[PDB]
Amino acid sequence: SLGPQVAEGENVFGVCHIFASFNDTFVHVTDLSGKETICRVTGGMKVKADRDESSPYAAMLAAQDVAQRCKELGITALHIKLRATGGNRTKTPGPGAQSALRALARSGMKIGRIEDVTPIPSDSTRRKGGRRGRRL
Amino acid sequence: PIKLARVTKVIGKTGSQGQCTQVRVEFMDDTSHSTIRNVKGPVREGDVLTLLESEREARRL
Amino acid sequence: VVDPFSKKDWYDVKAPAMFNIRNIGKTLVTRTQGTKIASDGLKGRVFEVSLADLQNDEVAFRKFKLITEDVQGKNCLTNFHGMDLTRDKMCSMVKKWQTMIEAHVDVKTTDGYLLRLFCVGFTKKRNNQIRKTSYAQHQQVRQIRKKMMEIMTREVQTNDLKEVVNKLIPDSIGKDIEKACQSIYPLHDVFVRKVKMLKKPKFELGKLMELHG
Amino acid sequence: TKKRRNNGRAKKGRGHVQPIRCTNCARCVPKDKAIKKFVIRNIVEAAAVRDISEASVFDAYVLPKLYVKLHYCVSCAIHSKVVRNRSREARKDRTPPP
RNA sequence: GUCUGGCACGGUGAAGAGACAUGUUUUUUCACUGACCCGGUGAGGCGGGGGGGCGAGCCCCGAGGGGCUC
RNA sequence: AGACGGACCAGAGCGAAAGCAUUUGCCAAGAAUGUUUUCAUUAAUCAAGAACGAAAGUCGGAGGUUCGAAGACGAUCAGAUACCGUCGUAGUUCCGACCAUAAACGAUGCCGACCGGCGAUGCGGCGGCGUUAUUCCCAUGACCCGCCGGGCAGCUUCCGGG
Ligand SMILES: [Mg+2]
Ligand SMILES: [Mg+2]
Ligand SMILES: [Mg+2]
Ligand SMILES: [Mg+2]
Ligand SMILES: [Mg+2]
Ligand SMILES: [Mg+2]
Ligand SMILES: [Mg+2]
Ligand SMILES: [Mg+2]
Repeated sequence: SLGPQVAEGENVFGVCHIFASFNDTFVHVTDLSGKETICRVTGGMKVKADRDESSPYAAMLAAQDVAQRCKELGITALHIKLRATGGNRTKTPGPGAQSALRALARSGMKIGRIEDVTPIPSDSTRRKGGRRGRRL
Repeated sequence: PIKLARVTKVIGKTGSQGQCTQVRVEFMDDTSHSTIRNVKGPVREGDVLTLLESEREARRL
Repeated sequence: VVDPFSKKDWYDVKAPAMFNIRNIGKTLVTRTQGTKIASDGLKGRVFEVSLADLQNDEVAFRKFKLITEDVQGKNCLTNFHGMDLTRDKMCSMVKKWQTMIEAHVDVKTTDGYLLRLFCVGFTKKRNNQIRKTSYAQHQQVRQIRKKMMEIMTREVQTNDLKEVVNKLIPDSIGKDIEKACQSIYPLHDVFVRKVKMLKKPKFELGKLMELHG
Repeated sequence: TKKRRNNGRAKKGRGHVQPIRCTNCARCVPKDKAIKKFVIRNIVEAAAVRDISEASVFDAYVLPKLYVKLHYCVSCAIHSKVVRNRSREARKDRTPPP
């Protein structure tokens, strides 16, 4: 009896918590509180090599797996919360965010309230690299 | 999840040598839904494809 | 191996009576095994949720926090914990070739609730204006910060948190701060941002229920 | 040979200025050099828009944007093909394009 | 000499879980004090209570009372 | 727990220069403007001499998140005791004394006069139609339109030079 409030229209909310960046991509479904977790998934658990972890393909596969494990419990709707590395890094999303999100919708998960969440430090510590940066 | 699609218009060549080409397509089962894809070989407006990865949403190469 | 979810229980969360829609989404807890009781491990979660979905006649760019405090019969009755604004809006307001003003304060309401308030305002461009800039001088700004702190203290040292939230929802604090300062500079855009709650008294159950009844 | 009159940096009457750090390069440059740029992009990028708005829960859901300030080096910029070199007389235009 | 396990000095109560086999003791945790130990003092005003009242704020309130916090 | 003070931040302001950015309070200085106040040539530039002087660095205490010369490893390479990645000492932080250098650049000594225009910006003073202001009409900015001073800069030219 997983959410036994049976009305066939009482949508059950969760949140997704996408953390996208370079070299990785995470999809971490939780409840309204973020304290209880449901099938955290990545991009590295699907592909073989290490230089194709952060591809939209591995992102798409992850959401399809998550959506499967999520519809097996009565969770129907979601709220989306997006994140970049932040701190003193790029603080722009990576190339796995677009692909993952779209694959949830077209799989069917009745989403609302997509928003961003990212640190944005006011004037925090000194960044790595050393005054001339990486001189490739 | 094998699919079909007809072609609407050709955009431009691409690739390191001008062998692939950009196109726009509708899926022959719903008319509103649409994507753009890379193909190889002589392709004209008025054609039909056998798509396997139903969604890629490719860009400039 | 056994799936670790079969031994769990879906409960419900419940909001106070100041809000029209009192019924929100659900949560889940684990059952009771010796120590580590459900209600104890359930006490203290914080359900960030918007304000449109509580009222459906109100703005969307606000958030309330709504900690839980007590439980009775698979329904978690909450209390106020905090307020917060939304970032898309905040970054939208911050524009260029104008001036930004900020202020804050600490005050203790009638009860023992101590809380720290924050405010913000932006200067305006008159509709016939050409000079592109619309900056201010430092002096008259000091007046405005001073004027903010007066208004908040006046409003908050009089009431205990049922009145105060009913001001916050249609934020009249800032609509009045707008009205005051328009004889110095206009300040078209004004808000109360953040209402973190620094200290709280003990748990008086009778107070909670009659608020939540 | 002064290639420029500004000397490349809009100081004109200070003495000293604070630095910043390139968002890619990671190097330490002043705030009057160090090309600026401002992003007001959406989040879904013109492709999945129809899919979301049909699979929503709300009614048409205005769908927020994303805001960023960007700093670039001079070196990292030209390699990114933001700006380009110019000829002698056209260096003296302080206008951006449409 | 020193580390460590066990029996005795070793008492009161409450929760959780066991091996046998269909209760036994066991145990981990919380609390108590009366054995035991420690410090201070010329063993000098401890706890409840209302005879307290100089006052305050919370209730009923004959505005005069007593109830609560001090 | 210790550092840092984002976006607002501008060919905008201040300071002898080095250099200066969260709130508030205190302490003592200063430019410009305004002036039918005052003293009456008291001044400009300056060998010797004297104050201040980024970063690194040295000395004695307190502290030690982040970054990271040295230093050790893993890769690329014909070789790399470098460019890359992971760790990581001195130092980076505050209090008190030393040193006195830089593309310390406007690569342009200070004082004073004269010599062409135009539209702006920042401070102060003088005025004028009008709009708002605020709470019933005034003195506050805000613009609207001009002027005057002394400032940071800018566009244009057969002034004239080179
Ligand atoms: Mg300098
Ligand atoms: Mg000399
Ligand atoms: Mg130094
Ligand atoms: Mg030093
Ligand atoms: Mg030392
Ligand atoms: Mg390191
Ligand atoms: Mg020298
Ligand atoms: Mg020189």
